[PDB]
Amino acid sequence: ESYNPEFFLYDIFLKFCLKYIDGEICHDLFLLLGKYNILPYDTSNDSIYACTNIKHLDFINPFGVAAGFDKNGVCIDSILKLGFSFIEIGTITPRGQTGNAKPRIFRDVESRSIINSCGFNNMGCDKVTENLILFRKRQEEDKLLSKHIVGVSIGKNKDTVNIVDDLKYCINKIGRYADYIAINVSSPNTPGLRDNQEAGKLKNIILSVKEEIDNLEKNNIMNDEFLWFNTTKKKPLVFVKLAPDLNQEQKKEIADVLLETNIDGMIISNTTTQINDIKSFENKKGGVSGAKLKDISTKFICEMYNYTNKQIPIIASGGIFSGLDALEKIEAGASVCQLYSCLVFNGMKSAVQIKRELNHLLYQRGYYNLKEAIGRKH
Ligand SMILES: Cc1cc2nc3c(=O)[nH]c(=O)nc-3n(C[C@H](O)[C@H](O)[C@H](O)COP(=O)(O)O)c2cc1C
Ligand SMILES: Cc1c(C2(c3ccc(C(F)(F)F)nc3)CC2)c[nH]c1C(=O)N[C@H](C)c1nc[nH]n1
Ligand SMILES: O=C(O)c1cc(=O)[nH]c(=O)[nH]1
Ligand SMILES: [Mg+2]
Repeated sequence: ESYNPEFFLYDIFLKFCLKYIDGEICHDLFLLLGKYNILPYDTSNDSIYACTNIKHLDFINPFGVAAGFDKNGVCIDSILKLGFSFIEIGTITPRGQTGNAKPRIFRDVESRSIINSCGFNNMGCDKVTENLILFRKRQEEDKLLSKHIVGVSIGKNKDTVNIVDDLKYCINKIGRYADYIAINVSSPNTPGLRDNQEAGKLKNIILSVKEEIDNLEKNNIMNDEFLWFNTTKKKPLVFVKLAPDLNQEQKKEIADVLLETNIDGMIISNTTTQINDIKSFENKKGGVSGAKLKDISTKFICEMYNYTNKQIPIIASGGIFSGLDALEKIEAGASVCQLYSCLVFNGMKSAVQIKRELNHLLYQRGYYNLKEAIGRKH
């Protein structure tokens, strides 16, 4: 009973938390339950007809946890065991950062929306790398986790002048333990970060990251210890996470760069600064997540799927709460889905519930498997 993510008490506690308890306190308590391995867990074998892949990344189901949920990689095992196929830890920076001043996170239950001005609070690449190493050693001994995927989102310290120096630092420390690297050029809460989405700068960033990963492989290929201590046993793939607050010319220029640099995937999208209809967020700063971002980010998937001529796989992030939401992202062009706000508002049952809803929908719509639906809207 207690172990079951749908155990009736979780929804009762969650409704109480969302009404009376500060958002960051709720999150810290979630993390503490995860640290002491007392979160519920999903005991289901996932349907093989809902598996999916990006390149050699073989996802056991299409639902992962988005970056920012476990910034320091302290809760990996327990979050995955809720029923998710992967998690993106981070965003990490070379040096630790406490972030912007609190309160900096606010929820609106009515609209299932969040606004945050966190500012890349994390313990720093060195410490997070130790946390990921601990997970990778537990995984090596637990066959229950051997196929789960862990990506690492990397960014810059607030005061760093050249973003690439920070990106290279992170690759050389944590890259060997990552199944993929996500380049974060889209947070709205680090001044100047989003300027790096300009095509010229983005191109140099992508080529520099790819070159640093390639040098990691070259210089350690005949080491006694195998270099890739991750799930794939291969060098990490490289993804870029994009902001939805771009004009059509910027989107097109970005897509051209993604085609020329052979990026492995794009994460569409980060939070938006263009929603101001949420009364309770008036005179609050930061990016908005959740239901009000669904349509914006789904339209953005369709745009980039077409601008890249379907050659760049897509990871969907933005207002996914239901199996219908997930199928809309997939038919729009996405190969896999990331959740954040769904976890906040639906709680422990999030993965069990959305996986069941998507499966039934694949049945109803007549698909043989999930891959058949990718980009079918087009
Ligand atoms: C409190 C909070 C912190 C986040 N931190 C990060 C982060 O560090 N890196 C990142 O790439 N995205 C971060 N995000 C964005 C999420 O990963 C996700 O893209 C966004 O919330 C949209 O998905 P959703 O509508 O399902 O919440 C954060 C979001 C929230 C709400
Ligand atoms: C509500 C919630 C949760 C859940 C939770 C938390 C606590 C408990 C309980 F055991 F205490 F009852 N149950 C569920 C749904 C699983 C995790 N995080 C949050 C949350 O608000 N996070 C905000 C947006 C945040 N703050 C920093 N980064 N993000
Ligand atoms: O740490 C943050 O403030 C943050 C980063 C990010 O990429 N997205 C976001 O909404 N917040
Ligand atoms: Mg460090």
